[PDB]
Amino acid sequence: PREIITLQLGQCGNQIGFEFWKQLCAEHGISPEGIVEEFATEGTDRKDVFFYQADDEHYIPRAVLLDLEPRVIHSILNSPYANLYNPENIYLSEHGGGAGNNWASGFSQGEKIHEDIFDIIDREADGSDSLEGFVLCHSIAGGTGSGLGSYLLERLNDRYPKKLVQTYSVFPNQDEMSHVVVQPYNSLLTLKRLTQNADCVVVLDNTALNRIATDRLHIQNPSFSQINQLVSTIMSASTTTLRYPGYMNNDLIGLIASLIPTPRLHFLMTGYTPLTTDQSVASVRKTTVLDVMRRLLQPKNVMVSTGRDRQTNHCYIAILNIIQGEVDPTQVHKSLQRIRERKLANFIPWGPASIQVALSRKSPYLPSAHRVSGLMMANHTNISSLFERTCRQYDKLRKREAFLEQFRKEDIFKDNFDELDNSREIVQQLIDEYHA
Amino acid sequence: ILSTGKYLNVVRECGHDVTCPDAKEITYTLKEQAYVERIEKAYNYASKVLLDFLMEEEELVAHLRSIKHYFLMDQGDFFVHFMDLTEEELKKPVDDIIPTRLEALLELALRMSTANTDPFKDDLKIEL
Repeated sequence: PREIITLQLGQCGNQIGFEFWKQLCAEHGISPEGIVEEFATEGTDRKDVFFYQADDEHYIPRAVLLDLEPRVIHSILNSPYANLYNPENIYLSEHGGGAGNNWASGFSQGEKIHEDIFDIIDREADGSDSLEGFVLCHSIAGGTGSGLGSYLLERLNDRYPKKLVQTYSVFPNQDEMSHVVVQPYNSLLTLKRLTQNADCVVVLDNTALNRIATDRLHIQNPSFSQINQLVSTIMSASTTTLRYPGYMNNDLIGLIASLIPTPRLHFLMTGYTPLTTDQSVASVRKTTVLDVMRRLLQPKNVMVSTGRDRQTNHCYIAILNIIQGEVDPTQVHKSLQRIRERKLANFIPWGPASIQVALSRKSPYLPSAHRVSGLMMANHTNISSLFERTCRQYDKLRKREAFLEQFRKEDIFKDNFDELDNSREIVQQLIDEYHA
Repeated sequence: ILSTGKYLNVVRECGHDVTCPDAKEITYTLKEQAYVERIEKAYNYASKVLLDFLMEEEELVAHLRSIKHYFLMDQGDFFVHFMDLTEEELKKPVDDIIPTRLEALLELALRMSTANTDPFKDDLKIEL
């Protein structure tokens, strides 16, 4: 048993998890009312990775759903799918309205609805025979998912300090600072709880999403629902060796293991190549295995912003490369040979780098059993540049005198502004100090 | 002559047929200005009636797939789940009652990781 209770949380974080369940039904080879396609057991090996085990071929999602908005969770319960959901192991059906639209609203609501919020992950762990852990799919954008998501980071690591913690933190829009001007306060606050109550995070930056989303999809402008599509593909790409077989990192607590050098350097660069709409005219003649994994380590698929002027001033140490489908698996090691020759992988200046490669056979589903997929989950020392970008915006903002008495509306009547400044500059240094 | 008479022994130790040919037995050879062709064409012909026999019915092609599938550990997801159940059995300083418990724990994770054919995978016997 490798039972994950995913905690999908937030105003954007519910919506990115709505399409996360829509991604799984077409690739498990199943219709949401029962096993009626028999490609379901032959194609996908583990139909209870993010579901309960069959009790008559009925499946219950291991997602729980709290938000301060009732509109986001009603956008799951009124969708073409609805009996796939079962709201009595998920969420008690009807969850009220918030105060709301503050970080400090969702943060005290953990403290008074602490009995009920930790009694709904024990109504789905009543079919787990040994729980793996919790993956916190909570958005640092909105104060809704970030309020309740900052609570569950503390409390899941002291009543469950033996279980996995690891988050899909998708950050506020950095361009903005005239829309979401509450961005430096609420973003940094959740990051304090991630650097000492979590050992890995997977960070995603939202301004870097739209760099890849109009270079590959070629849409006029990415909207909110055309930005949730790009996100649901990299969630379902990241957990493939837990539902399909590999010999390498076949546990998620395997996957995570090879990507953390040290606590306070674990902020992971994600990259994911195949989102082009004329991939289809190049899957018919085969673009060779030798050069469909020498284009992931080159930035033109990245989701985490970095310069082009600081990529030889930093060095990767551990880089994970999950290939999906059959690719011709015997020149995959001939391809990673050509990585050192180019020097697309950098090596630390006191040791060697490591490129963990894994592979898997896949269920019948034509955008993935005929079209090679490459997911990179790197761990690069260039990640402080984001922290230099937020820090330079955080100390400038506190000199506006904005949100130092308008953030104080609720459950902050004390000074913790300079703690946040200090915990970001300790992070930035223990990253930089690692490499000589 | 040696090898033909081995393939004819495979059939004598099979029950589905006791012979290779059913179209070389309408012919009789008895040659000596052409022994070389008759012996050889009765040899590949016995070989061709045994090559389709393994591929079809005996399903050698699925047989060597499965033998390759477990031992290299390419049903990996299953073998890391069941190894976590195994490391709990190494907690006991070895006994004789180990494998009878482990072939029990074999069918636990087999349905957890929901492998493509669970009765074909009940042939993995766990030795001590």
